[PDB]
Amino acid sequence: RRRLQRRIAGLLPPPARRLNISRGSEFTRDVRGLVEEHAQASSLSAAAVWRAGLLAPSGWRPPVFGDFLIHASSFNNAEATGTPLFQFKQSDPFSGVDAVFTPLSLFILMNHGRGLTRMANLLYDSPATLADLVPDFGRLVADRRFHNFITPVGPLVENIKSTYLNKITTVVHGPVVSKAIPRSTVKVTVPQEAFVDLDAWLSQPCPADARLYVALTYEEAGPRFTFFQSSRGHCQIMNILRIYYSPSIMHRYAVVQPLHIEELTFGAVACLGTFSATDGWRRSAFNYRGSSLPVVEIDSFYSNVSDWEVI
Amino acid sequence: MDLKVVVSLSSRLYTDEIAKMQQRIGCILPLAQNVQGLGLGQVYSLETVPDYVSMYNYLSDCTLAVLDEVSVDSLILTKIVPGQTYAIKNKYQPFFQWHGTGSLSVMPPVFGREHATVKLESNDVDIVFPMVLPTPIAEEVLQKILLFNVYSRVVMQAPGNADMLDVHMHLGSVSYLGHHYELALPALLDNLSLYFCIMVTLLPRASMRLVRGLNLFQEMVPDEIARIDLDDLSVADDLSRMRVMMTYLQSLASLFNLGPRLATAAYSQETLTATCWLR
Amino acid sequence: MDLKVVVSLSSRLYTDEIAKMQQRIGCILPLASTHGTQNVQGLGLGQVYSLETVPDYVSMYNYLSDCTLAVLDEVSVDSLILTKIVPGQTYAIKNKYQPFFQWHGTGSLSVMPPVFGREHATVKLESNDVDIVFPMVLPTPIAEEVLQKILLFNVYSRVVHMHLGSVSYLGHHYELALPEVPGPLGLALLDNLSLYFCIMVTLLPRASMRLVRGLIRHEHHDLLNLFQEMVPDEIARIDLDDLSVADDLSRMRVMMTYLQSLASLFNLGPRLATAAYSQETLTATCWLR
Amino acid sequence: LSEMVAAVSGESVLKGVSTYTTAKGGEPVGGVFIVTDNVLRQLLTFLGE
Amino acid sequence: LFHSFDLLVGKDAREAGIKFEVLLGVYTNAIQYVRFLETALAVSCVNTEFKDLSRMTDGKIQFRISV
Amino acid sequence: KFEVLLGVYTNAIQYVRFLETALAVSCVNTEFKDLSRMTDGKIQFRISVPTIAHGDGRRPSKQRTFIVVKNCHKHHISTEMELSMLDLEILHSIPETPVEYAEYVGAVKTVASALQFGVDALERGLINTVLSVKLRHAPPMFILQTLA
Repeated sequence: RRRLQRRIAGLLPPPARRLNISRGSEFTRDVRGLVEEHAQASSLSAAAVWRAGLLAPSGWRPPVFGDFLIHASSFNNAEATGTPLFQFKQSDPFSGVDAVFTPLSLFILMNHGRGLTRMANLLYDSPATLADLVPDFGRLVADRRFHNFITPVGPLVENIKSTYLNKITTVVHGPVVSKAIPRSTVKVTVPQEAFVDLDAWLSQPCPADARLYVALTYEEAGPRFTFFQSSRGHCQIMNILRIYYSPSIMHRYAVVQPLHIEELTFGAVACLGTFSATDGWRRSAFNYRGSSLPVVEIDSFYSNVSDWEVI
Repeated sequence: MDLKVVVSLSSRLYTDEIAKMQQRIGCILPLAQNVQGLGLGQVYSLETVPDYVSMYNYLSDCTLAVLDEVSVDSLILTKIVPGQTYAIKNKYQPFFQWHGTGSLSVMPPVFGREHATVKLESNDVDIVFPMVLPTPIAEEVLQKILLFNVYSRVVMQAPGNADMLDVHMHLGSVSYLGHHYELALPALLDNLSLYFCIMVTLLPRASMRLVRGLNLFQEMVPDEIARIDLDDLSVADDLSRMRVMMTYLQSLASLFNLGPRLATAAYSQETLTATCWLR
Repeated sequence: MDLKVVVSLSSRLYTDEIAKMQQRIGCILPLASTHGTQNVQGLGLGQVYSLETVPDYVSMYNYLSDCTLAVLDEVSVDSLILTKIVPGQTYAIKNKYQPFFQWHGTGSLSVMPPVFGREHATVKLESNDVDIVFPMVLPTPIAEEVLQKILLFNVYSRVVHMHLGSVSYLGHHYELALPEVPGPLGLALLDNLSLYFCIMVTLLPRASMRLVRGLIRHEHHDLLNLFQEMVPDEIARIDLDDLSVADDLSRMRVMMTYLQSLASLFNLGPRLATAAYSQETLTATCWLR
Repeated sequence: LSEMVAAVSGESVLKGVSTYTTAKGGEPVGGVFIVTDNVLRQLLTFLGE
Repeated sequence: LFHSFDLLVGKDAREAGIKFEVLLGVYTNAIQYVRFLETALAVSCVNTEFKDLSRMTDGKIQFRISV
Repeated sequence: KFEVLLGVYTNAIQYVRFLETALAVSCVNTEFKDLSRMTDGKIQFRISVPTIAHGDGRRPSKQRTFIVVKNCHKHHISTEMELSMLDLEILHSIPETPVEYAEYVGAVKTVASALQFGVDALERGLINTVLSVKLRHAPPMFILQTLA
């Protein structure tokens, strides 16, 4: 109880300042306390950094979390924390299982039917069960409605282990942080060969933040997943990716039949979240028991998933 | 912050009015404080013609509010901010399941005025709440009421080309995530339909002016029935046609942006609510 | 959270410049960086809108989309202080712009390139060789028709043009300057519109032509006044087909996605969602939409 | 009888001291079995003591 | 505190007891209590304390008007 | 007039401790005060297996030795204790009027009851999770009747 009282008493909001306008002698000591509060909450000392931890409840927002109920064979325990997960829409109304995908188990949903592929098939060796999770991949990519049945649910922050019927928790909206109050930062892990920086392909104003966009795109061999990092807005990166998708407008020209509406859409772009632009993405390497793939490490993520907008 | 907004009810509410306001307590509604223009009820009044586009522009202009508590004289409600979230519920009599959909659209209720309303006999106003529904259902009901308005006005003018049962078989039901709903298809929705009609009529000459602005690359992709219009038209008529067409195109594009698009995270089907923020 | 930029001058601001900047307090200014202390050479919209080159407004729209926005609260000697605009805070923005559009409807505002001219919002610093131009803040119903006039002048340079050159409002008509050439990125937006139209012309429906034919020959609405009682022949040769529902339903789904993509293309520049505008105090409590 | 005492005894508000003790054992008295006189005669040849 | 709630709730303060749970505001109406002497139509009437009205059984009072 | 309205309250609580129940017979409890920093646990048994020298020619098990490990199971116990800030801001003050001495100690009796229902909830959750550890590593009796 003494430990609990000493822990609650430090983690308490400071009381609001009163100015008794009515009385005379109380107003003087209250504005005395007011200037003694400002003078120790502004100057260079340890008092002004002591004041920042009280948080005075607009600036800080506890995020929302998504409790998802998944199968253990459709997931892997050995993955990193900050993997952006992609929930699949289920046709049955009372289902109970929300089939999510890490980018590697979704990369084996990409390639099985046609670096990243090595660690992908090292993490998810048998793809028949993962092709049995989705009821239709080839027809749904044939009519190109796969982008709306796949919704992103933000990066994983807590994975409680279970041998059957695993349960994961992702931040769907808000500042990406862990769930356990022994506090740590959830660094968003993105594999590098799917990650491209848009200034690199662009080859002048400083923003506030540099956002991260996923773009499920419909290449003619199969689907493709590419994580786009842009300092610009959403309706600006639609135009910028219209510039980037140069041979797609030639392919949609060279499939000249217009009544076949399948090749008239080329993927869709969804905004995942906002990390800071003054601190860029860090490169890192993620190791399995045998292999190591280079992985983009992204810190200070604020997840806010947007709709898929058609290129 | 302090966000509790109260509205000024003139007359005290009776028991059935309390029950009907309690029945839909979790839903959202716009805002203009006056109880007269409290929501969408001044467009859905008997005073004006129920025009869709002015209703949409009023719904996208003014702010929204989710109400928390109801009383005999007060209506506790919090308006919407872009900062934080509110827990909202699906309490609409056309029931659409919010199973796992990350987006919610706020549109005027096209399923009839009586379906989403509360009629206050004692007061001065009859309030309505807009439709909060998942966005593939939203664009699907926009398709199946727009094309039904077109295919209905066509068979009112000439019933020799199409069939009413043929359009009522498909254009009266939406099917999203295995749920099969029926559409109450009965005036309404005529100005939006004729706006779309004017757009797709003047879009041939619009595309011709655009491809003549900057050659056979963009002239191959029209088909032969889609290419031929003669090169004789007055300057003022062409300019006014292009200006009015592009005005209706911009309004129609921002209108098929479905307004205030809400986003949800955790839909709990046991309690029928989801954590909802403004996006 | 301190949200306050102190943009500092190198040289001394003269008294007439202090009066001209004190006349503009509360107006939107776009910044180069989001940090606490900046320089003037980089404040405002002048780095993209210069006197030496042609007024190209589409790159100014993407500049206003990308970079941050700030309101001007305090101007003094050697320094002028700005307040940034973040989501989650309500800001007071006063109407100090020279083509006066009255915000009576409390509609959503829009931040514009200075299409009406530079020299009324050019406000000039003779301390240091820089020109601060203030972006036009105005409601989006005016903004869509100004953007369509910008986009339509370039295609109607070839073939009455005073109607497209000026703006339409309820009370007054104001003159906005059009260039003879839009620029590279305006031509890119016109090119993307031309490709969108030349693709979507074949994905137009067939049933609404029967509506417009029977409505022209039957009942004149106020909206049916543009045709001057005339129908072309392209409508007829696409009405030599019979109507079905399946291909039209797939075509209307791809028409929904294409109209959403056009909504993405036309929506340029920042928009501000106003709440509780005061006409007598002439300021508006706004936040970023 | 023990099943009745177990099914009656649960949570109850407004508690206090051990009231109504006995004199021989000094144990607090849990409840009271209001019975008829024939059942009172029978519960002292069955229970016996 | 202005009552005797000691045996009702119990002796222990951690198990049971009293707690301030609402501060209700009531408004007692102020009523003017009038008297016959405080009111001002006592000017008209010279009022006396007879204290036993059964002692006067004759209803008629003899007036001796001297001119 | 503003009548202060008193209301009765009963902390319907039985104080259970883990060391007062007989479930702690089956546990060796230690108080590792910084377990929120431990990321893994280990315990190694090195079991030296003897053998029997035999007369007939057999391939002998030359000094077998098993080294096994057991990693610790780590599970957290979390309660959520609310505390109204109307009752909190009158704790930092001082009473000087009987209405403030009526409501200040009435807030003390609420926050102390919220603290002694937060420790009790953790003790009950500790007993519950010790019992759940015991039940998860409990094979049934019809299997252990012959496997043991």
